[PDB]
Amino acid sequence: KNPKSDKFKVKRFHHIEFWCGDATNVARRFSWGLGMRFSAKSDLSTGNMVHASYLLTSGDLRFLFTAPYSPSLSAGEIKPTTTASIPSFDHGSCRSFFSSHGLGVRAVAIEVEDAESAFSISVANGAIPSSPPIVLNEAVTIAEVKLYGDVVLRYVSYKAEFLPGFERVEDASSFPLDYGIRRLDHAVGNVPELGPALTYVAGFTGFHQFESGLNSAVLASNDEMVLLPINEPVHGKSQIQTYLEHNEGAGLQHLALMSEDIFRTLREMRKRSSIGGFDFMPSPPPTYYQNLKKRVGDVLSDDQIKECEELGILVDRDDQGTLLQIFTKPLGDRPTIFIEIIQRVGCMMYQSGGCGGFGKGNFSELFKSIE
Amino acid sequence: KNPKSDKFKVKRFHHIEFWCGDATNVARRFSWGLGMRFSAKSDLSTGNMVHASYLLTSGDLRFLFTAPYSPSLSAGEIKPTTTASIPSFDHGSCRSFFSSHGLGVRAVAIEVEDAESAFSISVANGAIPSSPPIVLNEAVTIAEVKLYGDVVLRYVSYKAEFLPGFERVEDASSFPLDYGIRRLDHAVGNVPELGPALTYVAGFTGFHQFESGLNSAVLASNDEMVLLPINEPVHGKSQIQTYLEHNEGAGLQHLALMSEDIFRTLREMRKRSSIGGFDFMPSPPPTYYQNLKKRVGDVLSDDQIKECEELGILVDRDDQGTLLQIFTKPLGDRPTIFIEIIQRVGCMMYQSGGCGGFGKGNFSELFKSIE
Ligand SMILES: Cc1cccc(C)c1-n1c(=O)c2cc(C(=O)C3=C(O)CCCC3=O)ccc2n(C)c1=O
Ligand SMILES: Cc1cccc(C)c1-n1c(=O)c2cc(C(=O)C3=C(O)CCCC3=O)ccc2n(C)c1=O
Ligand SMILES: [Co+2]
Ligand SMILES: [Co+2]
Repeated sequence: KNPKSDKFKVKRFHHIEFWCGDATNVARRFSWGLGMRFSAKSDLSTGNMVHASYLLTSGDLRFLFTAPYSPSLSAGEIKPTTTASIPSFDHGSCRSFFSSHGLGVRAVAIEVEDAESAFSISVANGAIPSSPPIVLNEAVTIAEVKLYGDVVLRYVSYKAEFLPGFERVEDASSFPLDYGIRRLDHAVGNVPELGPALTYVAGFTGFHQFESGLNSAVLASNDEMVLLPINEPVHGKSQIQTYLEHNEGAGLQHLALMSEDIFRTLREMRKRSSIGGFDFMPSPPPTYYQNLKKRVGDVLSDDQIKECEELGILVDRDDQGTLLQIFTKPLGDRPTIFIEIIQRVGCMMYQSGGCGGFGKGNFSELFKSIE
Repeated sequence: KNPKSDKFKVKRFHHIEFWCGDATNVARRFSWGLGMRFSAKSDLSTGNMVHASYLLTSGDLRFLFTAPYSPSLSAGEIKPTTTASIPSFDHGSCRSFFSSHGLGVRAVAIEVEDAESAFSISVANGAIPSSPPIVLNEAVTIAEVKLYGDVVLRYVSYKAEFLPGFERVEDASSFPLDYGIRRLDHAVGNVPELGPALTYVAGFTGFHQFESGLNSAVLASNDEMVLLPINEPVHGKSQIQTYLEHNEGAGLQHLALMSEDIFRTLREMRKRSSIGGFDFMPSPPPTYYQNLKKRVGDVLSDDQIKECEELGILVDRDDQGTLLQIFTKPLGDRPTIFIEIIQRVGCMMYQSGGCGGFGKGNFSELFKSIE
C-alpha cells in the first residue's frame, strides 16, 4: 500500500556527489569504466579557487566528483565572496570526510519543487541541518540535511546546465561514451541500527516503507521513484559490519544504475574491467543458471537466459515484475561502496518504480545453488 | 666533463611511488592512459592492514601507487609487528602529504649496491634522514633520505618480485598493455632556491652537474643514467612559481618516460586522452614545424618530420644528439606534476644518458615560432 505521505513535493534523483582526494583521476576512471560522458566542470579554469568539480552524465544519471584545492588559494575569501560553485563545500569537512571514509558518496541529491521549503519542513520534522538553503544566480536553490553518517540529502529546485558556476565542456574534450546506463534507481546506506535510522529519515521526509547478512527496509517517495534502502548488520561475518569497520561508520553502500540494455552494458563494462574499468563479483555457479528456466522461463528465452550466464547476471522475480542485477567489486581501495547494474521488466502503466524488488530472493537462490 | 664523484655505487632508477588518497582509481587511470601493466599488489588481500599499494610496469618503468587505510585496522600494531610491506609508510605523514600537496610523487627510488651503506654515507655527508635502513625478508634493504620538499630519495639494494610482501598479479587481472614506454629518463624537482638545493643534494650524493621561466641545473650519477634536474623560478608568470603556490612548496615537477617508439606511444596515448587517459599541452604553431627541416633535416626525414607535426612532438638538438619530446597536461586536479615522453637519438657507444639534453633550445624555438 502507498500512503503517499511525502511532506514536500519530491520529483527524481538529481545527482550523486563523490568526495575524493583527486577528482580528475576518479572522474576519468569512472567515465571510461562506466561509459559516462564528461559534460560539466567547475575548477580553476572557470574561476573556482575552492574546489574542483567534474560532472559525468549517462542519460539522466549525473555523477559529480569533487576534491578540495589548497586552502591558500582562497584564504582571503569569505562565504559572501566565495568563488566556490557549491556553497555547502568545506575544506575541513571534505578532508575529514575523505581521510575518515576514503572515496565515497557525500551527497545524494534529489530534485524538489522548492528546496527552501523542503529544508524548512524537513528541519521542522527533525532533520539535522547541514547547509541552509542558498539561491544560486537567482536560478537554482540548494539545501542539505543529514541522511546517515556523513552522507547528506541534498535538495535541488529550479526556477525554470547543471548549476550556476559550471561550464559546459567543449565538444573536443567530451567523448560521447555510452554503455546503456540511463538513470539512478536507488541508493542504499549501511547503518549500525536500522530502527533509529528509519525513524529519523522517514520522520522528516514522510517516505513510506516499500539468515545471511543484514536486515533492511526501503523508504520511497509518493510515485516510488526515489528509493532509499537502508541496511543494518546481523551478528552470528556480515558484509554490513565489514563496511562499517572499513568505512569508519555509517555511509552509502551501493548505487543502483538502471540500464536500458543490461546485456550491452555488461559486455562493454566487462571488456574494460582490466584496462581501467571496474571488476565484478565472481559469477554464480552454473547450478544457478541451470535453475533459472525453472523460475523465469516465461520472461527470458533460453537464448537470453544463457546470455545471463556468460555475463554473470542475477535474476530475481517479484509479485509484479522481474529483476536483472549484477554487482561490481568495491569502487576504491576499501571494501566499502560498490555499484549494481539493473534492468527491470514488468509493471507497465511509464514503468512504476521498484518493479521486481531489490533481489532479496537471490540470497537463498545463491545459497542453495552453491549447495 | 665527468668527475665521477659518486660517494656510493648507484645503478639505475628503480621505481616512482605516488602518494594518493585512493590508489585503486589512480593506478587504473594511469594504467589505461599510459599503457602500463598491473603486475604487483600489496593490500588487504595480501594481509597488509596499513596501506594499499599497486605496482604498474612498462618495460623497466615501475610506478607505485600507495594510499592509507583507516588507522583503526592496524591500531594494535607496532613497527616490529607491522603488516605494512613498505616500512617507511606513515598514516600521519601520508595524509598530511596528500592533503598538503594533492596527488604527487613521494619517493624517487634508485637502486644501489648497498642501501644501508648509501644511507650511512649520505647522512654523514649532510642528508636529512627520513627512514633508516631496514632489511626486508633478508632479501631487500630499503632506506630513505630527504630530497626536496616532502620528496624523499629512496635507496633499494638486492641481495640477489618488486619487494617482499607484494604478490604477483594473476594473469587474468593483468592485461598486457604496452604503448612503448620502457624506462624512466629523469625526474625534475621545483624548489624556491636552486642554490641551497643543489648544494644539499650534490653534497650527500656526489652527483656532478650535467628569459622565460626558470633557472635549472642537472645532477647526474657516474654513468649519467640517474638524472635529477632541479628548477627555481625567475620573477619578472613563472610556471615554477605557479607550481610552488599550488603544490604548497617544493616538490617533483615532472617525470620523463623514455619510449622505444615515441610515434606509436603518442598515437596510443592521444587516442585515449578523452576516454580516461591524459591530455597533452597545445601543439606548437605550424611555423615551428616549418622550421624543423632547417635544424634536424639530417636526422628526421620529412615523412617523420610531418609525423611530429600531427602528434605535437617537439624536437631539440645537442652537441652529441637529438631529442624528441612532448608534455602532457597536469596529471591531477592541481597544476603541479606532469609527464613528458621522450626518445633520444645519437651518442651510441648502449646509449649514453642525457643524449640530446633536456630541451632548453625549445624555449627560444617556441618563443620565436609564435612570433
Ligand atoms: C555483492 C555482495 C558482496 C558481498 C556480500 C554480499 C551479500 C553481496 N550481495 C549484495 O550486496 C546484494 C545486494 C542486494 C541489494 O541490492 C539490496 C539488498 O538485498 C538490501 C535491500 C536493498 C537492496 O537494494 C541484493 C543482493 C545481493 N546479493 C545477492 C549479494 O550477494
Ligand atoms: C610544459 C610546459 C607547460 C607550461 C609552461 C612551460 C614553460 C612548459 N614547458 C616545460 O615545462 C618544459 C620543460 C622542459 C624540461 O623537460 C626541462 C627543463 O627545460 C628544465 C631542465 C630539466 C628538464 O628536463 C623542456 C621544455 C619545456 N618547455 C618547452 C615548456 O614549454
Ligand atoms: Co540494490
Ligand atoms: Co624534462
